[PDB]
This record gives sequence, structure tokens and C-alpha cells, in this order.
Amino acid sequence: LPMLQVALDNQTMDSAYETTRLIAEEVDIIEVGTILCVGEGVRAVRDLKALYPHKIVLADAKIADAGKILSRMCFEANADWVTVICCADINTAKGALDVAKEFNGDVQIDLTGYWTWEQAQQWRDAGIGQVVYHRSVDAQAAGVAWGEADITAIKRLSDMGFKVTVAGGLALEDLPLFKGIPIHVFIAGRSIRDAASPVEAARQFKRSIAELW
Amino acid sequence: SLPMLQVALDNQTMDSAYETTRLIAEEVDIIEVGTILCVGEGVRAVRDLKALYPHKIVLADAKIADAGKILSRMCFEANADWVTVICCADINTAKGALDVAKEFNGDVQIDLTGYWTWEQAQQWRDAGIGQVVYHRSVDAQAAGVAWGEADITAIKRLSDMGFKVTVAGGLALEDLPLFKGIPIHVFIAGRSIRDAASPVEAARQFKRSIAELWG
Ligand SMILES: [Mg+2]
Ligand SMILES: [Mg+2]
Repeated sequence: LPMLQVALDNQTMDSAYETTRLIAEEVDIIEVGTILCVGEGVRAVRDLKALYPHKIVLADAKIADAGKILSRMCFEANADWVTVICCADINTAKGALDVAKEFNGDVQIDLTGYWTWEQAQQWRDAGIGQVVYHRSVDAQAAGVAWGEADITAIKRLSDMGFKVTVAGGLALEDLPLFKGIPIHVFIAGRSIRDAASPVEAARQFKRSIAELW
Repeated sequence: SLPMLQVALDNQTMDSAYETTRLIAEEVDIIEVGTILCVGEGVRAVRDLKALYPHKIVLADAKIADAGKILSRMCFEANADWVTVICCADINTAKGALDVAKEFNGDVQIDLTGYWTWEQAQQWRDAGIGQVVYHRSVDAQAAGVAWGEADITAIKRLSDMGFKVTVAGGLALEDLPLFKGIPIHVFIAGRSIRDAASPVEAARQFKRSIAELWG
């Protein structure tokens, strides 16, 4: 089944713990959001893995360069997975992946914004096995919806051999759009954190995934 | 004008960064809180460095990929002067960061590490972005990628489009003559200053060479 990842896009640890104390056991993957990486630094990764060592912890660093340095900082802090942003030089993805392998972790290419199918082939040739197909939250705020071109692009990525994570303002009602595609992970940030009942929000995601897959 | 000098603080902890700033704060124009220090320490690095050096321009090299308003506000509330947005970001990300920047009388640069297009550059100018960082990837540099003809051509084209151009990416003193005759706004040096036997003298050599090459 597709896994459920909660994005902790909080500015401080104590704000993040407001969410994790409700739903840590309701999800599969705990993401240290970019917001939290910037707010608190890599201590966020170390602290959350110590709290939830049985969960996969993703550091959503969106590394643009200095792949070896930034990945090593995240993996020394006990990250399982780290993200590299799609425009990074191929040697950045390669460097992050080499480090990831030392720690038995993995790298995902986050596909927010502008990238090309040629770059996607490069990531595959470099041994990248995961991508995050990601509607920009700012594009979302400007009225960009999920659409059929996204579905086509997700299937294409899956056919290239990537495990695909889907993200970007996902609500429960969006899940049927992706039906029939072997999605690796759905990310939910706001639709869990900001729900009247975060626990019900998470369980509904899992319920719906179970029905659909 | 002479190109200014920006020191990149790509340290993992504040104390490591202060080992550099206590030597060169007054030898450089812009203090960059490197991406590595943003990740190492969080946005406190911005707040703390601005408090030590309030008279200096402080740049947060956040390389914002999305959530432009949120991330830019965090940096500006920590008293940054400038923030970076990575070239691949959706145009609304750059716009959102700029909107926030104007509230704080700050500014946004687009960092041009990695893959981008000329069409994207026109969108940046149209949205009112006035600064770009022409950036050789440090990982590309480590795989042997040299400064080349195509870099001079693109920098010139960016300048002709109306951007002030910062040059960065493993910059060494001997690289500066490659850029002579182009109105570079800022040169960034990280390792070439931080890792020198004498950071003070390294910074001074950059300033001397700049004053010769652009004088
Ligand atoms: Mg995220
Ligand atoms: Mg930098």
C-alpha cells in the first residue's frame, strides 16, 4: 500500500510536537519539513528520530548543492531519507546518494518547479530510485490545481523505475486522482496538522488508501 | 563600481563561523550565512550574526525552493538583508519572497546553481528580481568543471537583461581575471577565505586584485 508521510512544516520543535504527540503512531514517515530544517536546523532531525526511532524520518532539506556535506549532516543526525532539489547538478545527487549508502539511507529528488525529462533520465542512470512529484505550495496559492498532466507525468516517472511520492496541499478528496498508480508515499502537511482532529485526518487517509489500493 | 566581496559562512555551527568572522568581518562587504550554517543552526544564525555585525549586509543563503513567503519571512524576521531563492522555484515562490522582502526593505537574489533556462530568467526580471548569483556548483567543481567561455557569455547576457550579477562557486584568487571587463556586482568566496592560512590576508588579496582589475 502507499505509505502516509506527515510533513512537519513548523518553525520550532515545540510547535512540531503539538502534531507529533497526536499522530506519530498514525503515520509511516515523519518528515522534518523544510520550514523546520530552516527554523531549528538539523537538531530537528536528531530530536525527532530519538523520539520516534521506529519511524522513517525524512529530512526535507531540498539540497541544491554541496550534496555530500548537507547529506552527511542529515545522516549524522539519524535521518533515513533526504531530499535533493530537481535543479541540482548531477554530481550533487550522486554525492548525496554516496553518503546515503554509507548510512543505509536514501535520497529522493524533489520535483518542485522546473525540471526536464532528460534530467530525470540522468537521476535514474545515477541510481536514484525515489522522486517526489510535488505541486509547489506557492503555485497552489496562485490557483494551480492538480490535473491530468500530473497524472501522466507520475505514471511516466513510475515507468522509468522511480518510486513516486506525491505531495502538495493534498486533501483526502485528492486521493482518487492517483488511483491505479503504484504510489510509494502520499505526503500530507496542512491537511493533517491543521485538521480539527489530526488523528481522524490521518486515519481517514489510511482508510482511503486501503480502499483504493 | 568595484565588485564587492562576500564571505560565505558555510560552517556547521556558529562557533566555527565566528572563528572566521572575528578575523574578516571588517575585511569584506557582505556576510553570507551559508546554506550549510542555515541547516546546521537554523535561522538563529541570521539573527546572531546580524546582532554582531549590524552595520554589515547579512545574506541568508537559504536557496528557497518553495514556500517563498514563509521561508523569506523567517529570514527577514531574523534580520536578514538579503535571501536567496533557487532557480528552479515556481515563479510564485520568487514573487512571494520579493513581496515579503519589500516589507522589510530587504531583497531577493535568484541563485543559478544547476539547471535553468533563459525563459525563466525573463520571468524573474518581469517579476522585479534585480540580482542573480551565477553559481558554479561546488560538486561540479569537485568533478572537475572549470570556469569557461559559456560562463562569460551567460554572465554578460544576464547583466544585459538588467540583473546585478554575483559570481560564486569555488572561487580562487586566480579566477578573477577571467571576469575582467564585466560589471560584476559581488564575488563570493567561502573556502578560499575560510581555509586560508591567514583569512585576513586572503580577503585582502581578493580586495587588492579586484581594485586592480576593475580600477
Ligand atoms: Mg516538505
Ligand atoms: Mg552559499
